[PDB]
Amino acid sequence: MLVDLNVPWPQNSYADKVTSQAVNNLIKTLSTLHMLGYTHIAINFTVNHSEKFPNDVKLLNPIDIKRRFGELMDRTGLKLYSRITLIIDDPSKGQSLSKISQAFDIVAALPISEKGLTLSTTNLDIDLLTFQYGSRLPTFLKHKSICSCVNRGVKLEIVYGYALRDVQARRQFVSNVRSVIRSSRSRGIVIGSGAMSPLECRNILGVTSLIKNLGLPSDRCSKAMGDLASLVLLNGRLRNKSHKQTIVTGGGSGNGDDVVNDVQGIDDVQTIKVVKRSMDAEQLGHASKRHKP
Amino acid sequence: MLVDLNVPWPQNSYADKVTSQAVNNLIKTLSTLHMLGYTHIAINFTVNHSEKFPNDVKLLNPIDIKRRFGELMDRTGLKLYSRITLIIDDPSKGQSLSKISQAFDIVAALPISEKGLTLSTTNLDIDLLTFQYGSRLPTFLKHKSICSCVNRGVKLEIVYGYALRDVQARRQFVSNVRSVIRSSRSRGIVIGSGAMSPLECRNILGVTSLIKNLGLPSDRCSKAMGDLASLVLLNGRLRNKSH
Amino acid sequence: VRLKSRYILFEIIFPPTDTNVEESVSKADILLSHHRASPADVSIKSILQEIRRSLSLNLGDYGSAKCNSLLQLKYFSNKTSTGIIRCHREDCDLVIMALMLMSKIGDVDGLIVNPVKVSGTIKKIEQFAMRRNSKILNIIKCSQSSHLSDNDFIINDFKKIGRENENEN
Amino acid sequence: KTFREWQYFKLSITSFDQDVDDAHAIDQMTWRQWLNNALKRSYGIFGEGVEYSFLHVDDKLAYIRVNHADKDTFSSSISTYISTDELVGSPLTVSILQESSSLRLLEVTDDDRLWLKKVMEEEEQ
Amino acid sequence: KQLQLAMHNSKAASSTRIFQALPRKLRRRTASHNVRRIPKRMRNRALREMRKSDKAHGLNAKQLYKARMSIKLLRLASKSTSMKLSMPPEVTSSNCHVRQKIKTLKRMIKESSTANPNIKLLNNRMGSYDCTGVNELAPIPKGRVKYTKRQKHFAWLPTHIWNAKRSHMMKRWGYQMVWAPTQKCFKLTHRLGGDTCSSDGALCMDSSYIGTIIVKDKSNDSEGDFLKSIIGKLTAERANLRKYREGQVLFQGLIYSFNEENGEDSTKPLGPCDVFWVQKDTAIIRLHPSIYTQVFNILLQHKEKLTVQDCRYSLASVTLKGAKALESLASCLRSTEYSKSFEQFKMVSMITDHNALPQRCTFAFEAIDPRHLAAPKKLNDSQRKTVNSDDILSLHENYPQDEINAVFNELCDPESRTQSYNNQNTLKEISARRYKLLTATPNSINKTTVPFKESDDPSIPLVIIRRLKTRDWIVVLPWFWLLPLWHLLNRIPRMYHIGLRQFQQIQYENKQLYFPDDYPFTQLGYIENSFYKKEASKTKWDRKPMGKRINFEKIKDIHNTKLPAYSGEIGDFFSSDWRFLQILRNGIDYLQRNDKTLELMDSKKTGQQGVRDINCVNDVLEFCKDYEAKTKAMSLSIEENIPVALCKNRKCQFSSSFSLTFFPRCIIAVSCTLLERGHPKDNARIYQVPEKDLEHWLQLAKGVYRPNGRKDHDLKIPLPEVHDLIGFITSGTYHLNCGNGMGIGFIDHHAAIRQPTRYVLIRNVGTNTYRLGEWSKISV
RNA sequence: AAACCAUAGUUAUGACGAUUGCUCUUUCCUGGAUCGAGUAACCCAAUGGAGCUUACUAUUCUUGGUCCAUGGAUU
RNA sequence: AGUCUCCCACCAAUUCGUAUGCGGAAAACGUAAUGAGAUUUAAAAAUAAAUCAACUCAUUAAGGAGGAUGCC
Repeated sequence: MLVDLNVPWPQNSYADKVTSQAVNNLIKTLSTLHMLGYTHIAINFTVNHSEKFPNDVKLLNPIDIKRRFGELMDRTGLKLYSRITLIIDDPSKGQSLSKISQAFDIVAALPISEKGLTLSTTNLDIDLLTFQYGSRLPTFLKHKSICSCVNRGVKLEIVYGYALRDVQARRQFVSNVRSVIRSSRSRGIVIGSGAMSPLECRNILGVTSLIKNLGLPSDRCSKAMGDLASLVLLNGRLRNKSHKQTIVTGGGSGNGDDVVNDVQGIDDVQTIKVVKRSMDAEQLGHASKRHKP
Repeated sequence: MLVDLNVPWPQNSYADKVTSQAVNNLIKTLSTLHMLGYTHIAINFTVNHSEKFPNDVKLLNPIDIKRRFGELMDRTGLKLYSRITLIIDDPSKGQSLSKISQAFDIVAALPISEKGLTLSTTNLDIDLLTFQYGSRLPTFLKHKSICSCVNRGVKLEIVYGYALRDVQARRQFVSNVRSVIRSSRSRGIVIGSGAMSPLECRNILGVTSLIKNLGLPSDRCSKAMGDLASLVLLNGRLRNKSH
Repeated sequence: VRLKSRYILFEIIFPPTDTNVEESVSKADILLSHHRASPADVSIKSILQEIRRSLSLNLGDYGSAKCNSLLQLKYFSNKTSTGIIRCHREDCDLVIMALMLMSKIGDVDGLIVNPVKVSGTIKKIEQFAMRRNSKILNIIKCSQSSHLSDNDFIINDFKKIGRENENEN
Repeated sequence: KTFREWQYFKLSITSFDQDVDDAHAIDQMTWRQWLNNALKRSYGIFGEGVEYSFLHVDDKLAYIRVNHADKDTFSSSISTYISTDELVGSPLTVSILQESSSLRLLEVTDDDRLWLKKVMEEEEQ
Repeated sequence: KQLQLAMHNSKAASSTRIFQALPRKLRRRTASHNVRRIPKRMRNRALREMRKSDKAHGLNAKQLYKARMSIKLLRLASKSTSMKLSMPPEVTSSNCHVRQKIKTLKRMIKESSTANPNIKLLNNRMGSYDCTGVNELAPIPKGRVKYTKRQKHFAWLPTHIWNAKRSHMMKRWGYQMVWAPTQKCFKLTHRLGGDTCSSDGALCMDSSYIGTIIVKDKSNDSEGDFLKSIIGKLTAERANLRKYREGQVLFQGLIYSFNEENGEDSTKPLGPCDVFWVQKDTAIIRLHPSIYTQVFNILLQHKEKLTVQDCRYSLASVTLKGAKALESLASCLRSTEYSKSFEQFKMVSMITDHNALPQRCTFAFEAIDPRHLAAPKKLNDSQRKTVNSDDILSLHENYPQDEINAVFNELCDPESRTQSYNNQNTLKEISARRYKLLTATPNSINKTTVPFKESDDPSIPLVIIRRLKTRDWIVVLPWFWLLPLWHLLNRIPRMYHIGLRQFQQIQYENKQLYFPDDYPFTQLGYIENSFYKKEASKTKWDRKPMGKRINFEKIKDIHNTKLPAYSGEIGDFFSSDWRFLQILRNGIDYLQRNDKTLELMDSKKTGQQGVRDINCVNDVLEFCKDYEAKTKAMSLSIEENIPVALCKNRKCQFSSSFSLTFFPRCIIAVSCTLLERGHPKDNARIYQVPEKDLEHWLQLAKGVYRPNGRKDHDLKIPLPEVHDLIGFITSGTYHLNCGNGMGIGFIDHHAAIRQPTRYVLIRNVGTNTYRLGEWSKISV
């Protein structure tokens, strides 16, 4: 496939509401990304761990994909997922990842301290680990504590939206990216695009050009926003649709029928799938020995 | 050894003589080049190929290498040579180079226009070719013109001097050097140095990188100031058997 | 794995480039004249600032950011202008380009920055510097009686730069 | 065994609005200031010597040929430059529609490709 | 614990001294901190033995072993601390005192089988005796019961339990010998055991594996004269001459196997030999183990007239190499009386360059138990330092003949060296004797070495000989005495022990051969070449995935013009194939029977009474291809295609008997040095230099320079035909004594005697690069 | 005052060119000639050796087997 | 590559004097035959748990002589 894992939802925190112009800009850039050839699109959210989440569990995500972007999915046939990223600065601050991981589909944490880096690599349920590439990374990246979290269900993300914004941030971007590929041995990495407008978007032939210049080869950079991000989506989606990756609430055969490929068919409010009873006990047990589909 | 073979001689034509301050500057810059590591050096000379060459067989090379610089060929081991840079613009005006062959060791050519450039590679007696990297080379030069001469015993030259004077000349130099490298498929390239002052000279182990990060393979950067520059000098000296 | 490095040993030559001097010609005098000390207006900060200036002009953002990630000035002496700089292995040529295309350090003018050797370990450039100083001292004490160079621009310096600032293991 | 000299592109985009896009870009002298500005912002004076040739510019679908050894430079800079109020108030951009190394692919109902085909072959001269 | 005493101690030094880290050959790593663990099989038996509760009253058939091993189990599990069986089993919780002391030890074993005869205990409290077989072979010496069980097929040397902890072992020829130590020693071996002058140490090798045969006549007349015939037949007429018998100088040469007993007879070389004559009717022979038996039984064909003792289990030897060798050996040897042969040994142990000494330097005397010294000690030699070349000439006239013979004859008699053990001391009683030196009567000496008794202590006969060809020292000693000496000899601060590979390297550097690997004209060298190395190489070759190894039959431009027989390389890929050399050279010679001009191939004449015509050289190559893999890979045949150079002259030769494998082709042994780049490995090929391009190779030898000033290397290398193959290289590596690559090998004899020059071309196996070289003969 | 000693020896193993193999493959006549792509992943010495325990080769370098596993043809 | 074992001084006997299915100087070492078990167990988590394979455990001194089962 072709997948983009980051499109910033315009909002500071749970404090202020969103103006309509930002939403129209989001629609325009979403249509542009579709025009470039992207099938599955994420939508990020940036909150800090040191702030209260609302008590009422229903309002833990205001994206509301099913009824904000219905017509765009009708025409373009796009698939939209929600996502959350949490700022981690100091542990022993409460607000565990129990309920916030319930409403969302992907949970990620970016650390900005030594304690944050220690906490967010061995003893968390996250699936994406990201840094802030427009500043100074908190620690020299140890060669052992990063390669020993890839073997769990965690991956690293590179956002190139910082390489097209200003002049001073480019140096930090280059240095931090070189450090990350050097320390992580370049095994599990995915690429997003924090574009704030249609001008900043790039296609598959114009995202590999930048990254190939910072050390990463071409085939790996193609696999970056390929099946790897699909596996990230799979881990994100197998957390509220199954117990321990053993009993999913999914559907049957036929192309585009999975737990990630099917978004409209599954009633997420009740997590059930009512389907036509077309397969019974008194029918021949083979593919072609029975002919009726 | 190291060979640098584009040190200019302060004289414009056959009329004027050399002053005192010019030779005083030349001696200082020669000493500096000797310090930086170079051992063999050649001295350039520019004419226009359309002027009245002295009729007598002497005083056509006013370098006077054996009286001047006699105290530098000893007390330090560097050796010196002589060359002339003819400028070719017209396909005529005679003065065939059978005359000045005996009075020099290296004969070069500096074509300016298309007719001159196609004449130079057609039939002359030069053993080296050079361009004006300062600005405005006649562009779109292709393998067709250069293949015939480089297949025979001819070499191309880079100067890198114009990269040190001003930014405006630097940009044109870096633009034209890429064209001349890619047109010849990295064959028969040597490096000189246009040192108009005892400040515009440089070492070796960096200029090789300056040519390597422009397109030349690292295997050829180590033979510019080396085997090829030695072979051209060897042939030029062995030409002296005319007598 | 472990990150590689390269160390560059750079000198500063102050050529006379002035008319009406008519110097003598001998291997001793040329070296003794070109190798005068630095006027002490240059510092450890001036060289770094100037080498950063010469990169973001002769190269762009992607040329001034692949070198500025790791570029530190370790040792520099004024009695003899030798200094040592450190950089990544794969991005050392760009620093050399910065070196040549840069003259007129700060306000001081008319000088040449000369990289003389590049090596991986730090233990070996020390031996190279010691051998270089020994070679210079030998060549300055052989042209004639040594004390005809009595001005002592450099003679008392090579011995006394032994390990005073070179204890950076 | 083999040698490659040129690399051919197919690149075209402008500001993603069409209300201002009616002010059509001039043929070449705006597709030449933009590229130089990009190759100067990204790489310095050394990023000026990239020699590129325009082959059959169009309304917007410009075609370019570049040296083999500058593919690293060119494609790295054109993809990271975004102008501002240069020729019009709307910033511009480029998207690389296609890349090739033979000039034998992706052309629709054209006569210009008859040139650049056989008369300008290597000719062994 | 006050630092004031530390300051007082350092007052015997500088203010703040600095100490170096240890040299890397004297460092060790920390082992575990918990006590050792027992095997489970020794735990279960002991547990079940203690848990068990307690018709001539013996009735002990096969139960004697059960009792005699239950006693050991009880003792072990009652003594050792590592034994952690369970909680109940204890010394007193179960009857251990009552058992095996008043139940088993005497009531059961003693009362069933009476002690067998031969209750002659020993003259020692350490098992030490002689194992010699008069006119017959001898078995393994008895010793510890556990470790004599593993020597059913491969014996042990006296020092095996010591070497096994510090080396890599192998198993060949009935011995478990030592191959190489466990550190890299390529350069140290050269500069401590080579012919350099930078030696400040020595190399000692335990060469006990070399047998020893003491043959002697029995006519009772000292003139003998029949052993002379046997020794002159056994080798060439060399080791029975005035130089070797009367002057009794050591001999080193080649030993044959005569069989003259009925009409037609011949001889076939076997290998090296060391023959030493004594009193004109006694001989000592030293042989490599492989050829030990074959010659021995030959002498047994005349034991009616001689007598032989297979004393290889009763005499041991050690070989010493280096400059400071005798200096180190002399630091661990003293005498009983005053003897001139120790005065000479004391004087000559101060040479440091043993090549100056004359042909003969035999020493022989009687030493004391070397365990008295407790530390190696110099010979107070620093006093005398004016040795000149005039006292050396005295060593050729002041030779103690009788004093050597008398001490020597205490080695060729089993009962004499049996008396040599008359009272061998245990370690504790020597310790007590040394302790008794703290209350001596002089009271102003403070001696450390124990005194020596006049008659209540043994005297060890000892012989030292010098080998000139190998340039080393033999020391010959009784077997069971070797271990006490060898323990001191390795406490010298700069003494190193070497294996067998280092011996090969040392003898390679000095331009000399090596019997196992480098004798392709002997019945066992041929086997080691074409049957033992080849399997070891092919087994690791064909057991790699294809493409991750060198392809042998797909190589381009090997020869100037290609014959379609062999697609790629010539001959076997894994060994120096001599059968192909014989067939190819013989066919090339026959192709010039009367048509001088050879010819390579005629384009498709035909395919093939089983006709095999001899028209083209491709036919010879396909004949060689046919003869292999279809005539000797499915059947057996033995022939020696490789003789050695003979003093006589039998060079030339010639539809009845024209086979290409019937006549041996003579060769010679050479050493080739490379004038330019190169690094000849094993099995590389040696070509003659073609008459064409001789000028080009001569010019390359003189030197061709680039305009720069260096040497010119990248030119057009011309190539020779396939019928220019004349030799092989059997050992080659970088030669440190000259700084350039060098190889040793063999070349066809008729090739060298027709060269107009002295150059050859060398190319490895699996490569097409031809390097130049020059060869010089080796007198072997 | 040392004992300092390695055919990689101290956190060095660099920058490039020219041929031949191997795997796949476009057209053909350990078979031969052509058209075009790959030669990876896991990783790196620090006094040495003998063992064991772990990591890897997803039409993305390669080689060999077994299956009372599944689908087809034999019969 | 490692949170792991053994060796790199000797012992005629307060030092593993240990003939123990076979190899080994030794090893948290290798391998052969017969046989049996998996929180209901000698034991693992609350390797296996249809068959074969895998995990773990129990038993088995060498040589030589005598008689017989099977085939020449």
